[PDB]
Amino acid sequence: FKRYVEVGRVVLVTKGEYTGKLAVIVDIVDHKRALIDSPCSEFPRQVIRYGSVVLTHIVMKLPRGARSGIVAKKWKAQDVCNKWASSAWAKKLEAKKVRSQLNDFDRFAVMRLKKQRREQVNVAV
Amino acid sequence: SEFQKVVVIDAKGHLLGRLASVVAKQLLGGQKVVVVRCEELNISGHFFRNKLKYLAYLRAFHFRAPSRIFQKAVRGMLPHKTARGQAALEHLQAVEGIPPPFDKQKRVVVPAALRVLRLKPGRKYCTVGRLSSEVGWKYNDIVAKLEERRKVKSAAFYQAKLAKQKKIASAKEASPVNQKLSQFGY
Amino acid sequence: ALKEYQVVGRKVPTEHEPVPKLFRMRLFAPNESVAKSRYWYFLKMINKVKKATGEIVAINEISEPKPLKAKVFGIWIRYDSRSGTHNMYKEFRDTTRVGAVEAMYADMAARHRARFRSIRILKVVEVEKKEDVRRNYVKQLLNPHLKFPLPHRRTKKVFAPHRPSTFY
Amino acid sequence: DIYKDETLTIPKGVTVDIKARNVTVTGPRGTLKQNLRHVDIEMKKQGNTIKFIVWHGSRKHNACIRSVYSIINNMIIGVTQGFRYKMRLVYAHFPININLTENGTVVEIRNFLGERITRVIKCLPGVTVSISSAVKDEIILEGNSLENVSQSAANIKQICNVRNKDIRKFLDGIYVSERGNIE
Amino acid sequence: AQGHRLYVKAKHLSFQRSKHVIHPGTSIVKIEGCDSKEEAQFYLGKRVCYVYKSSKAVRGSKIRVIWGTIARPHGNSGAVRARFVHNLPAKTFGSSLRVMLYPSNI
RNA sequence: AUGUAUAAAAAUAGAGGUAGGCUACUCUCCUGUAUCGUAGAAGAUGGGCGAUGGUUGAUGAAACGGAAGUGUUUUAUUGACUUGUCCAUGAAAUUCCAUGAAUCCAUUGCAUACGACUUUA
RNA sequence: GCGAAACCACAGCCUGGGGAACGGGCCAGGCUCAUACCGAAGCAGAAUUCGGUAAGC
RNA sequence: GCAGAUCUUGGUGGAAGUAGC
RNA sequence: CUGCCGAAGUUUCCGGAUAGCAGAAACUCAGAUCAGUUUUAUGAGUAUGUAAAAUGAGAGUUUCUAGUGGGCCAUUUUUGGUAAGCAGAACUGGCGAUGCGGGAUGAACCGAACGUGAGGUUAAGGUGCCGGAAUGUACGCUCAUCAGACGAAAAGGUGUUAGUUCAU
RNA sequence: UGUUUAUAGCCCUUGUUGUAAUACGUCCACUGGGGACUGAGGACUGCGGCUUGCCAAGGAUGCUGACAUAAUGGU
Repeated sequence: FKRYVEVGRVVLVTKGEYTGKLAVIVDIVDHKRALIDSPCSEFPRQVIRYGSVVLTHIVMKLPRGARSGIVAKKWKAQDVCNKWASSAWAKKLEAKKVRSQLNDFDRFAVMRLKKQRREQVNVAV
Repeated sequence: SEFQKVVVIDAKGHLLGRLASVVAKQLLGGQKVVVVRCEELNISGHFFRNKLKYLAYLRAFHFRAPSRIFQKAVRGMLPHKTARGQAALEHLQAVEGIPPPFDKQKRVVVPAALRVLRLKPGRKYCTVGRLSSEVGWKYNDIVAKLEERRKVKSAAFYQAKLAKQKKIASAKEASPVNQKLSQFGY
Repeated sequence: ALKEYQVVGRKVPTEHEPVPKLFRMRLFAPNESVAKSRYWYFLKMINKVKKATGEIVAINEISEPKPLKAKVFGIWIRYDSRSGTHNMYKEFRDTTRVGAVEAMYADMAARHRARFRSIRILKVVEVEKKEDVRRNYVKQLLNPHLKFPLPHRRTKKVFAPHRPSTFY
Repeated sequence: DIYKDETLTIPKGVTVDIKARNVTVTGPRGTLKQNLRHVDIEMKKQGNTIKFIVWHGSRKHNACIRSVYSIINNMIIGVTQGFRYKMRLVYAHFPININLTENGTVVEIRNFLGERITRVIKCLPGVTVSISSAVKDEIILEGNSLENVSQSAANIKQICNVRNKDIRKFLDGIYVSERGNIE
Repeated sequence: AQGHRLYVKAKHLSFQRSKHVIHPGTSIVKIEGCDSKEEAQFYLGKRVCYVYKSSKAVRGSKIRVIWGTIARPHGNSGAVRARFVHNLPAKTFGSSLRVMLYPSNI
């Protein structure tokens, strides 16, 4: 495998009011629940179930049961932010988020933009 | 969500009851549903369990083809005694394998009926076509032979499409317009 | 959702006894109405004190002091069954004492087909020491190498176009 | 148990690949292919150690893991040293004639207690049966698959079975005498 | 090519019924693309129509329309209740519908 | 009808792509909220510039596709369109939603509730 | 060619369940003595017996 | 003031072109 | 034809005379009484009856005048039973005069008792499809090769699941 | 393994900013939208609020159209 439920793994929340946020497992309550934390201020330390999260490939060195302050310092030290963003997963998600906000005028400018890019067809020319 | 005028469903790895229920509900919605690879339908439970279930049914016409087995399950989930359920049945075409008209068409799957997403790991399941092989169906061997023949041709088309796709993909970043206004997420 | 309620009650004063004894109990109930009713059941069940001759003098909900730290809780119950006499001790790992009882009420109903009325929790105590744990699964949960594969989640959006990854 | 893991040491075989739940164990003696996709046991390769781990399994799943490890160990032993089984024929009045065909692939038994019908037994693939000259009426079968050799020996023993006769009185027959590693 | 389609595709499922009693006054309409009751709140009050054709022509047009309006959601799966000027025929179960974007509040 | 638009297989408890010489690589998956397509009196009239390409229609075609191939391409020429970047006019007072064989026949027995049956004719 | 009468609520496939009959209307659906085989038994073999499997007869 | 009374009178059907003569 | 009232289906003596039930009329009253009411307390033996606080409703008559004057089921109580079942009484309501939602269906089961309609919200029961409504969430239990879903039945199980306790 | 903040930290207690925040419960005669179904009555009386008049206050009125010479209906 590539992903295991271990202390220090970075997980992505996919259910509830914290959907789309990033968190790192701090403690293993049980095979169905785990304690997570995030350096972001709006994300508090909480116990979440594995059904509401997906494990990313990023694993970061954390002592068991670290406090939020220590986790935030370790998160900055290990440069987890912009490392997940370097993955194509985050770029796909970020592109989807930016696409959702796009209004009608931006959509119109896109169609003209992708119309110009389409006619290139410089293959075998 | 969004629908299509005609739908081609690949019945490989789909549970019989779960797929039939979704198909029957879609038929009553006016959609036209075509189910291919009906001989790879899976049913939860041991192959001994379904053999006696079918053997009990053998003890009307006892159809042996896997496609007609699936149609029987779909038929029971429709008001076939009325005209509304009669018209729904005529909008369904269950076939074994992938016939040529549906060979070159997109085949969708129903995650609510997929065996992997619905069956506990390690649970014994039986394949409808494999189960029907020892009840009277005698075309399993040839149906597999065409299936591998279709797969080889399908794989060759995919390589041609993939090789062609590499050309536009390479030229996608060649055009500066892509990078110039990629701020829209595109 | 269950809530841990601290209920203190006593009999009304009379000429025979100027001052009555004070009885305090900790019990779990969704609302204070259930906790007061269950508390009166225990005193009658135990001290043989009539509800009509007593009163509830204090009720208080108790919150988990450390809900962000995983703990192991030992729970003793009494079972009313066809035989009508049983007692078992079980251990659960979680962060909230109330969460253990809710999980406790799940397994008795799942296994023994028991009800809320029959179970009368004598005592709930946090088992901090690893050695005191009598359950193998909790002991497995206490090793320094906790890393396991994902349990399957079996997750309208009908008619998916591509086969789902169904993997990590 | 969160995960029960059984660790085994990889032998000197050239290939110990277990990709796609198929163990293509190739060694100096030969290459043996086995299918393990019917067991829900995760196989992990790390250097010369092969670990079979079952996560959140039951007693039957744990039992299958032990059987899988034994099957893998038997396959590794057969691919490295091989399995050799020797059987001695027993006769009382009518001697039994044994003929080998297709390099021992087909074994014909004749004159079994006066029987006029010859019994033909086909050995499993990868197993060669020869008649040892050291011991009279001794047949030695060597192969890389222990299960195939055992199945072939059982079939030979079942073929030479006395019917409608006293076992205590008529002791004539063919049975496996000894079995072990070729090397 | 690309048509106009200033509306949203929808399907006529059934009447507002119990197990054995039907009420043709209210029809259950599935606005495809809407998947929950909260999403259905956008389409409340919009004008829904059933466009069909008859062989006899009136004013040189063979297309007839029954107009309606979406009233309230139905269930947790985004199906809505619609009341039409003429009750929709029972034979139009599974037939398509058009949900306009007017009246608009966006 | 209202885009009547989309062909891998495969595991899922791992697969595919990518690349090296099946052994070692890498990347992606975590669905389609994707991709293709889409601007004009439903899409006008010219001037262009720029592609000098693209979009296709028309026929003349060869190849492929058994299964239920009946459709995929390859085009050859020609016909136009082009909003790719721009301009100049035009489309409205509908001046608030409604939009030649066979049968009978004769023959025929080869047949037998009856025709049928059966050649000949 | 001449020509009735009895009878006539209406009907007309089954399978079940439907408690009172309910089928014709209602509800859910359709339209093992021998022997063959072996196993056990001293069953010396023959002679076979028993045990099941087995509806082929 | 009618739908019934194996109601009364009259007309007329299916059975039936049947049984049959 | 419509509308408004509307039983009883049985005490008691004995085919009956009563009564009860349901109406009509005349009377006197709301500062008067009444209640398938709950209490308080007196006593008497947790209950009991009586007397006097809460709650609700205006109450008490007198006269004569239609119909009923079977039961079924169900609840509880019951005495003996006795292959076991059951039988026997009594206690109490429902249906019998009553449609409606559910219960696959069904007269006794679960809700609910009815003018004609629009809208809303529920009960009982439900939300895979037939079928209106989550292929909802969170835990577990169950593999059957007859589950489950809606008496041979006690138990046995190299049958499990959780396991507990005791031995080492 | 044992070890005690190191070359990671964790737990407990006080202190701690503090009068923290949040969740939950409850309340506002606090407020901003969206949808649907009804419009009974027919001078004035009344109860209120603003400032004679005015008003969302003892029940719908305005502004428009198209079709009417079809739509709406009915059978």
